[PDB]
Amino acid sequence: GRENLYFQGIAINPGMYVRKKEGKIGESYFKVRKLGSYGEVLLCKEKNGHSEKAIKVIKKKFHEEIYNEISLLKSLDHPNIIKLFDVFEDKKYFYLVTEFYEGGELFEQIINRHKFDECDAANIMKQILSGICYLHKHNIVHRDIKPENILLENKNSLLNIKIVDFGLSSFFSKDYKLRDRLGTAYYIAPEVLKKKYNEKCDVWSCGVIMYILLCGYPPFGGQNDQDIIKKVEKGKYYFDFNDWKNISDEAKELIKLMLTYDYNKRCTAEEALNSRWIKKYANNINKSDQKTLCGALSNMRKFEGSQKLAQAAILFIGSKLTTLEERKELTDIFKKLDKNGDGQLDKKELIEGYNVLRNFKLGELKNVEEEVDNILKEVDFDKNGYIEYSEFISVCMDKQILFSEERLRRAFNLFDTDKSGKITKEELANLFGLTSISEKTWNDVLGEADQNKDNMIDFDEFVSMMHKIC
Ligand SMILES: Nc1ncnc2c1ncn2[C@@H]1O[C@H](COP(=O)(O)OP(=O)(O)NP(=O)(O)O)[C@@H](O)[C@H]1O
Ligand SMILES: [Ca+2]
Ligand SMILES: [Ca+2]
Ligand SMILES: [Ca+2]
Ligand SMILES: [Ca+2]
Ligand SMILES: [Ca+2]
Ligand SMILES: [Ca+2]
Ligand SMILES: [Mg+2]
Repeated sequence: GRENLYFQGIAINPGMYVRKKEGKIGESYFKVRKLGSYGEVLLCKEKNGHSEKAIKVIKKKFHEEIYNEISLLKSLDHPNIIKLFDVFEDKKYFYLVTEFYEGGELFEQIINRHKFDECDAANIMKQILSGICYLHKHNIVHRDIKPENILLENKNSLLNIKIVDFGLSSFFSKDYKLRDRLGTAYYIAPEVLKKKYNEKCDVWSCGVIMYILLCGYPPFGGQNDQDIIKKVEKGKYYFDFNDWKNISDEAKELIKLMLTYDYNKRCTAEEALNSRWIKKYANNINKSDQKTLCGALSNMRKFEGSQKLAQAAILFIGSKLTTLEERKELTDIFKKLDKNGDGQLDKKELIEGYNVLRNFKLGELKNVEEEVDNILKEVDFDKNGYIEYSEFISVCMDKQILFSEERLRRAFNLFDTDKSGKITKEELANLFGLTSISEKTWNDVLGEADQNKDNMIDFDEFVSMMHKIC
């Protein structure tokens, strides 16, 4: 795919919409309640719009560790991974504005229901492994995968769960081994205790989770870190006959793979996702999904972002302003189209999605491969050759939902950093993280919008531009 390595033009990703806010946090949000706990996590409400956010309040050298977490979080775009919105800073604290999940921790579900049948466990595991697969492909290792760091989007529902808490996470290279001893005793991979490892430590932590879901207790037990660590180091675990006699061979086989002591021979997250057990509980597009599939793929097929200001706006609204409920059905379609569960849609996956849709509805022979190549030119905001979650939401949701006055005003205000009421060439270049943009790039924005010929874009002009795209 060397075509995606050259002559790409301006790339846009959701990380670019996270700005370090110089304003006082208390002027944008108010406290609702304390969610927990380093510092505190608070449920807060936006003074404008009254949307709810989980604000992680981190107490203040160590600013290196916080800036790394911020850079990791900024890059995350996946249905089963926490979304970061904004960052504030004051004298004693850093504030991380994240998406609030009301269903509580997976751990609490474990307390309440003791163990899960295989259907529920597989549903939980496919989501964790999808998140982890996506992390590892984006050169991120989580290092604290455990049920306390998995949250439920909705109360008592396992439909969509979220990986949170990237405080121990790191970027990783294939060319260097990781060395810091970090984790939680039940879940920590033996090679992490030996202080020499790679991303395979997360797979092991997932193998510990799966084991727990299926029987209610950890494979390397004990009641203090010291005892647990001793058992983890040794690496031996057992499927107690009475507790496991009615659990399928496939489940036990996946666990064995995920808990393979040698980390080079341990399966990848991708391989775990391709196991018989995970495949057995597959949730793919069927006739029930035809209406949302049709709306989604019809919108995608028709998508034009026009010039760079409009494209920037669209990805902003889609990636940061749409609610979990608004996204519910599209999130469900995204996951179903994502056959390999890596959290990206590839060309082979989109072709298959369109073929499945055409088969539900028989006309002229279409060249579906060429149609998808063309769709990718328009919808791939970050120019990486794949469709990520937020790109998908942004091009598949109705413009009627995205382009509310309130959302257009929010988009305008994010671009207009000096609050001058006009967006300049330089403000657009700053949004995209570039020293400057070409005269042609800005002139393409202007031609479609600048009604008063001042080489800048005001809110009225912005709104008219955006509605002309509808
Ligand atoms: N986005 C969120 N939505 C809902 N609750 C959250 C969210 N983020 C964190 N919490 C809760 O706040 C508490 C976290 O404190 P703790 O259990 O020590 O982990 P931590 O590493 O200190 N930070 P974290 O797990 O990210 O909050 C837990 O109850 C979390 O479930
Ligand atoms: Ca190219
Ligand atoms: Ca935590
Ligand atoms: Ca995929
Ligand atoms: Ca992309
Ligand atoms: Ca301005
Ligand atoms: Ca103007
Ligand atoms: Mg933590």
